[PDB]
Amino acid sequence: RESKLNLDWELVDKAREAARNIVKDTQKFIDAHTTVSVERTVCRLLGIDGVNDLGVPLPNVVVDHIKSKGNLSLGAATYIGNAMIYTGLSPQEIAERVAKGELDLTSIPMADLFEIKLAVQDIAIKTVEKIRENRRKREEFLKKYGDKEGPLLYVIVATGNIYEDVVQAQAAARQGADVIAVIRATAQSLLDYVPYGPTTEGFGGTYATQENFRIMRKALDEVSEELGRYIRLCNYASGLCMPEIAAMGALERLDVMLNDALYGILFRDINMKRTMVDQFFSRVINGFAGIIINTGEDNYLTTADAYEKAHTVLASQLINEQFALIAGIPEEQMGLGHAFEMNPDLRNGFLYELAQAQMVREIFPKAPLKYMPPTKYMTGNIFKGHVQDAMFNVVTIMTKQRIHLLGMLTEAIHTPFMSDRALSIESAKYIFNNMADIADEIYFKEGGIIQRRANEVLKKAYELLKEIEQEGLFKALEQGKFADIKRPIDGGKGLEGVVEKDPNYFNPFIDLMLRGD
Amino acid sequence: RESKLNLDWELVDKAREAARNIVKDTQKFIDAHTTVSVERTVCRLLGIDGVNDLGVPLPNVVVDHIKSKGNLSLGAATYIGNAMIYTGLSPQEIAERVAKGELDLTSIPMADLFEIKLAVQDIAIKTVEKIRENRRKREEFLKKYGDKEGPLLYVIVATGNIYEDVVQAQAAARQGADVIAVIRATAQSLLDYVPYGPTTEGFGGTYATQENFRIMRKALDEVSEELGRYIRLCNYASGLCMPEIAAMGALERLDVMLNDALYGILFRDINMKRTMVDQFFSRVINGFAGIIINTGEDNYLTTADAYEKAHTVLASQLINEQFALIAGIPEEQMGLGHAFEMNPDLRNGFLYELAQAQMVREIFPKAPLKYMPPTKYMTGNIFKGHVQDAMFNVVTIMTKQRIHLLGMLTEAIHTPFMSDRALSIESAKYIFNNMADIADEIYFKEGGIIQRRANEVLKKAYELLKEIEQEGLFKALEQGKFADIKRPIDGGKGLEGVVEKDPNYFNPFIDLMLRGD
Amino acid sequence: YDTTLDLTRVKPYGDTMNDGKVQLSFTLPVPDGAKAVEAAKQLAKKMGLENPMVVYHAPLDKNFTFFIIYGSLIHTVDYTSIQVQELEIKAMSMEETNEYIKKHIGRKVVVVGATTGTDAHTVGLDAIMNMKGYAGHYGLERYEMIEAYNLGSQVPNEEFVKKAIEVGADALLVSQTVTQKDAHIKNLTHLVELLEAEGIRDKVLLICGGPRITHELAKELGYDAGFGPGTFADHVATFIVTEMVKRKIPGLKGYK
Amino acid sequence: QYDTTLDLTRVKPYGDTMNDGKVQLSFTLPVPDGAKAVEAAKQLAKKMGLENPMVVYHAPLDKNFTFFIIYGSLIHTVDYTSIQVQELEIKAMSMEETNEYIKKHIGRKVVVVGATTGTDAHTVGLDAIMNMKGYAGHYGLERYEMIEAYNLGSQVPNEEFVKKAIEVGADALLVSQTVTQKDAHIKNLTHLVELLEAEGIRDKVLLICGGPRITHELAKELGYDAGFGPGTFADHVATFIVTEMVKRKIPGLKGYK
Ligand code: B12
Ligand code: B12
Ligand SMILES: C[C@H]1O[C@@H](n2cnc3c(N)ncnc32)[C@H](O)[C@@H]1O
Ligand SMILES: C[C@H]1O[C@@H](n2cnc3c(N)ncnc32)[C@H](O)[C@@H]1O
Repeated sequence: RESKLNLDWELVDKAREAARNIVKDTQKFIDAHTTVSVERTVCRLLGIDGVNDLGVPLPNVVVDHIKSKGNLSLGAATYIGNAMIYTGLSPQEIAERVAKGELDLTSIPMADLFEIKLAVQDIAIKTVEKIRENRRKREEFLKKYGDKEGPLLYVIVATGNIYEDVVQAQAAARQGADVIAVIRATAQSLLDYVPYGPTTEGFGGTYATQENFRIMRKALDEVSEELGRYIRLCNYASGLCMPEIAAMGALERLDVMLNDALYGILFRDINMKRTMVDQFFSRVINGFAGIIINTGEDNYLTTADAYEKAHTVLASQLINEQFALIAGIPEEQMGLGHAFEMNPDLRNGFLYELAQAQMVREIFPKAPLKYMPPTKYMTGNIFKGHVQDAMFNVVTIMTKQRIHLLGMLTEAIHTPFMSDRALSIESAKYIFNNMADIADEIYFKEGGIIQRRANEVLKKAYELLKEIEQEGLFKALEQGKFADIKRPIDGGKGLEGVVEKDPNYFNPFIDLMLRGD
Repeated sequence: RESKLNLDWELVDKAREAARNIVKDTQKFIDAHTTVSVERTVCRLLGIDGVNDLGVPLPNVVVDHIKSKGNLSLGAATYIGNAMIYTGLSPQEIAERVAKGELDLTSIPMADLFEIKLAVQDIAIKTVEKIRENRRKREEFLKKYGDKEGPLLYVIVATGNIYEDVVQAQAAARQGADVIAVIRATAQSLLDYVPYGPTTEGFGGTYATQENFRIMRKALDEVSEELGRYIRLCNYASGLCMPEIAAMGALERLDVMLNDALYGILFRDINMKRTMVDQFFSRVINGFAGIIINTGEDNYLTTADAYEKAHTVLASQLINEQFALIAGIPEEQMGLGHAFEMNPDLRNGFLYELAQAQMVREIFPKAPLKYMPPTKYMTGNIFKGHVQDAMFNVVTIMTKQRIHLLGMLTEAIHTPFMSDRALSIESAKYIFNNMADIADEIYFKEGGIIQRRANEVLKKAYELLKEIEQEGLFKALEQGKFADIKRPIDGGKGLEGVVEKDPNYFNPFIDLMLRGD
Repeated sequence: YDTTLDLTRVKPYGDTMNDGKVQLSFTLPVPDGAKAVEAAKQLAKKMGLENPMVVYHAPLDKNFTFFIIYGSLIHTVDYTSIQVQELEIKAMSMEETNEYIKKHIGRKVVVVGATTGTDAHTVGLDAIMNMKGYAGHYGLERYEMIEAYNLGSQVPNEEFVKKAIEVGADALLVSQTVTQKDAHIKNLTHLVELLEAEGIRDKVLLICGGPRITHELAKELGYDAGFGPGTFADHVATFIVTEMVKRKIPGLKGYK
Repeated sequence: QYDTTLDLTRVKPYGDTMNDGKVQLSFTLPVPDGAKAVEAAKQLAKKMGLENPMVVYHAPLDKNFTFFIIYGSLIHTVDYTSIQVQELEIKAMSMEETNEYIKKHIGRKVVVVGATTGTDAHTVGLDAIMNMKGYAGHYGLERYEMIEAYNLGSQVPNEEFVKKAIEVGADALLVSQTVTQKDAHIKNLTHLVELLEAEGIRDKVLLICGGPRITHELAKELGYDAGFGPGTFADHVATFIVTEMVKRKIPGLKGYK
């Protein structure tokens, strides 16, 4: 194959084999278990929405009722469809009745499973058609405007109130941002529920709610029509509500969203088993909806030695790619992430960063790879920070990274001002315009520093992946192979939310989205 | 030969042939003529220094006396030696007598030329030995402290007062500057004399006087001992006193000196005959003294379309190189200069700048090439200016330029502050450390944008050089081949100072320095 | 102006001594134009710039303009009589705390935190202890020299103390959120009583946490300080290491 | 805490939210780095009106110099509604601005003929204005794309100056005089003006003096179109010539004999 790093393609094939075997062994467990959030997402996809008098979302009410009073191992679809056939009520009003305490889903005489499957099928099909139409609409917009071929400038807005987030995002879009991500409220990965309605308050950012997605997409469509270029919307899905937020994004036509398999286990202490089970359904929904899936490999290198931990990032990327493939996500929707996170005082550090970026670009040739700015070694010196961002952009343009999270020269002191964002966008535009075709011109010396560095990182990643495969994925996470953090397989939050599937368990949406279209 | 640009070495050889033929044709005129400044330099090298009661330098007094009262075509050495034989006084005392009006060099009876030459030979040999000692002293310092492999950070300091310039230069050296150039007082190139004594006030810089050179070299030697690394000193020589300032620099041990051949003609309207005769002796002195000679091709691209005028810079560089070789300057002392002066809004502009820099490096493999920062398109946006400086440094290290005139983010608004200079030095050091070995790693695509651009510029330069060779250098200058400015052959300043050599013309220093060692 | 340096009249520095060259950059919420430039120059003139000149100005949006201004400041500072405020104390950085622990303490700071009683509320202690922390302030377990153990939401006090003894905890973190019928203070007093009965109230820092608990309440109940809703992970780490070095308490690894 | 509603009478800076007043400073103090220097920088920033200045960055440029970057919320407010634009913006045009002006308002290249007439030998003053490196970075009229500068020499008699101006078709004439012994410059300039008047071409052309002892009042008294003193650069002269050739329609001598 064609490679500027003279990669050992046999070694890459071996690493991919190891990652696929790891993911297959993990999948042997995933397909036999479900979680509370998966059932709640099944409730949402059937039209259940809203909150009871106490503010608990109706999917939460229904699912916890079925779990406490019945057998959740049969799936929320079974009980909802049984109630639908028994009483004839639409699922939303069934949920309302259950919330009011008038209807008890478990006391109804259970009908034959085939009739329940028929009863829920039309609603499932209509929801799937809605998601498919949303994908088709995004494709139509992108065809109408003819999106760019260069890197997409990715920015962030975190005012904490949605009605101000719309204004800030529109301003950033007019400034030149191609992808706009609204920072989810801090520590929302630890919530076992998705708040309801538009949120006018939040610490660190706005909560990820369906109404917020609707507001934001409408607002960004206005500016997309104004500017004549499609502007993408991004949000976070990780943590204890992954399938639910994925469903909300699919229904509201989000264009990108952070969906990392291992983030919850490593950086939020979510239970090892629950995260793996619900990530499958979240990624199935995202892949069917046509959403690009970003990964959080940048967390690995923060506060760590980026020179000694590159192979861990590569192994995580390979495992995440395989976990996405088993869910049906095309490679064109795998925004695997990595960061320009090496020490600025390291001699030839730019060569090593270029080698790693080119290696990632080579291994995943179709992926819309996401490249992230330096944060660990940023300081109060805004000018040297601007120079570091310039070098980061230089690497981005040289290695043909698709998505480009813009760095801010004031990253180390505060959230960016509007002026800082404008300066960063201007610098990125300047560098991407001056070096538009540099990636095609530049090649690397055979056996040079860059090729040797790439080969070294690849060898280390292959060894780590082989060791993990020998150990098992859960055992490897327990041993601390990733991010030097040890996670007991029975520890973490949400272990009580995992239920083994009954033989009669059924979920229409898995079949509808994996096999259809 | 080895080239990353796949240069047409036959074309390069043809261009060098054309430039050498141009210089050879000009040398026919140069060899048969001298100027008043050359005679004043001969006077200075014989020990004549000081000023009369009116403040006129004694070399000026003596040469004016010889020209008005006698026949300057015989050289100032002839008359000085005749005075030494007749009166027995040293040349300094003879100059003082002439200034006081007590002696008349032309009325003295003329001794045989052989006696004249013998009388002048001892003083000439002593001065040449002094210059050799200065060169060997510089070599000893460089050997003692070692010379860095990377680019030399070149900074400019000037305040009009020498006793403050020493403080500024010492601070800059401590900050990290490797070469310190004291910006000469503006428009000094139009003076027909070199002022005397230390300068306490000046506009746009500090005058170039021998005492200033001595003071600066003493201060920089102190700081070099402090820092344990040799700090070089640079100044300007161009314009109506080129040989004199070159002699002063050689005697005071300057390390670099701007000695562009064509600068005076094009940008100061000095008559081409005088400039061409002056530069020969100036470059002979500089080459003998071991001084690196910078050239001012950066002036060509200022206010001009750097994309359309790239070939003119290369042609000027080739002509300047061929003018230095005829003067005995080794290729290791030819600091040919070029600038990073392309439009920052030009797509692929960085590729074109990289192509031109690499082409210049490849054509002149041994030269300590000087690379200059962008100034035409620098604006008040200091942050984008810093990014432009970062790209300029990137090119510098990617193409292995030796001398690197640091750019300042505030170049477009005022002379740099100490903080601005510190920031520039910090960014340059950061980029040079992170990309220490990038030049070895990268090679360019065959037939790509960079190679095609280099070949195009080389072809244009060859055609321009062929035209100039057909016309002759003087006619080409008259027709505005360079810097689109037309210069009459008999116009400009200092045409009256050119005198045709007598058959018995005598100048010992030409032989001693050109045929010595 | 006089170029001699006077330490009673220290002034900014450009390229000459005793000038005032200072640089500004700010965004005004006004449309670009001559009026915006005049507004910027007048605003900078009120700050004390003598000859403010708008080096650069460009519209960020239809109603926003970004400026860069240079001017010679008129104000001066009496450097010689200036006194250093020693009261300035701040939370240590991550690596600063790591090196502090490595220098003043041989061991790794073993921290065992858990919500105790019947509280299901854990987003606070997870904000303190989890690697990603809270709003960019990474949690205690992200620290190299800290062995953080999180036991979960509904941990009985007996289990909490048992785990602390088993792990050899140098410090204990307890989070309480539900204050109904003052159930939090009752459980905290029970925890302190149990630790005192076990005879290991010393040997351990005993920090409290929650949204409706304050340092005064913690000290009232017998805890080593208590952190309210505004706390981050670095605050807790700085306190836990500083108070541990000050009062040389031995972790429970020496308790059999 | 502060009101986020915009009020054009109390316009503050804007860092991230309305009326926060965030601004960024950076300056060098002639003070050794340390806590004392940081406190001095904070105290200095408080005098400028910053509420809670924080020294984002400080690093010693030298053993006696420190460089600071500070962020803070400004207390001061500017009344944007009451701002009045002024016509006192008499900034001298840049090179490209002058070229565009000449292209737009004139269909020709401005011919400028300069010389140090009389016996005066001083020419560095006029060369500082007419030659391409110019003076202190201010490039001379010759580098201007749309100007045909013709520097004649150092001691050209007024008759030769006028003859050359007629020959080239000069739009403007620049004369430099520095030696004021026995008011020689006065006599020489008066003689040049008289010669132009006798030739009948005092109109159709601009007349500009120059030198260290030449002032606008003296030039106007002598009968010239202004005169520039020691503080002038090339852009000043270019702007004056270009503006005055449009304010007054000057039919350059190309149409003359
Ligand atoms: C999320 C939430 C829940 C979730 C928590 C999910 C989880 N995974 O932990 C769940 C669903 C469990 C829940 C349940 C209930 N809740 Co609730 N819940 C909330 C909510 C919306 C946010 C709380 C939160 O996590 N805040 C975010 C964290 C980061 O803030 P934090 O606690 O302040 O933590 C910071 C600091 O205090 C400190 N910190 C905290 N602990 C510690 C520990 C240490 C050692 C240190 C150093 C620092 C520290 O640092 C942290 C970071 O800065 C609040 C309302 C609100 N918005 O405040 C109600 C609220 C706390 N809940 C309330 C109630 C009553 C209940 C229920 C009883 C309701 C019911 N009908 O049954 C139940 C069950 C009670 C129980 N058994 O615990 C009331 C309590 C009122 C009272 N006077 O006690 C509140 C205030 C709502 C209200 N206004 O009525 N709730
Ligand atoms: C250099 C110099 C010379 C040189 C000039 C070299 C040359 N190529 O031109 C030479 C050697 C010729 C010289 C000679 C003499 N000099 Co003389 N010289 C000086 C000196 C040191 C600097 C003058 C200079 O060029 N300044 C630099 C230029 C850039 O400044 P500038 O003239 O002000 O130009 C600026 C402006 O005025 C304006 N401007 C000027 N012309 C024009 C024209 C136009 C059209 C415009 C728009 C603007 C403009 O813009 C310019 C750029 O900003 C001065 C002292 C001083 N430092 O002031 C004495 C000085 C001018 N000279 C003086 C004298 C007397 C003489 C001599 C007569 C002395 C003698 N013993 O013979 C001789 C002979 C002169 C003659 N033959 O007519 C006196 C004049 C005193 C007086 N009362 O008039 C001075 C002031 C010295 C003194 N203090 O005694 N000198
Ligand atoms: C305590 C806070 O948490 C929410 N809330 C209350 N009970 C639950 C529950 N069982 N599940 C999810 N959210 C709940 C409400 O917002 C309430 O105010
Ligand atoms: C006119 C000014 O120029 C200098 N000066 C005077 N006459 C000459 C000359 N012939 N040559 C060079 N410099 C001269 C002196 O400095 C004087 O002050």
